[PDB]
Amino acid sequence: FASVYAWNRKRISNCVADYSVLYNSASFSTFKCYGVSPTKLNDLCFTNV
Amino acid sequence: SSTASALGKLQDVVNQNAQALNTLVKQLSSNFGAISSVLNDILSRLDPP
Repeated sequence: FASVYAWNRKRISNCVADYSVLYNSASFSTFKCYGVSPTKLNDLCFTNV
Repeated sequence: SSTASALGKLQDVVNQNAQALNTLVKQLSSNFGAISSVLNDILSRLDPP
């Protein structure tokens, strides 16, 4: 991964993903998410990422 | 018959009432400093706190 001065940006769209499969496994970092509550992310269908 | 606008009082009363009602129903769509103008989205996207 590049440096902070050259942070890498990418687009995620046209797929079908899930977040609970990543959320339950307390392995990657630590979740603190504004706006949408982390547990309710799966049920809604925002446009893209 | 031929001359109109001879009933200004009644028309003024009706227009005042209709305009007040329309302003009241239009005020429902404002944001009031929240993050959305509709409560269904708020309850389906946020946390109780």
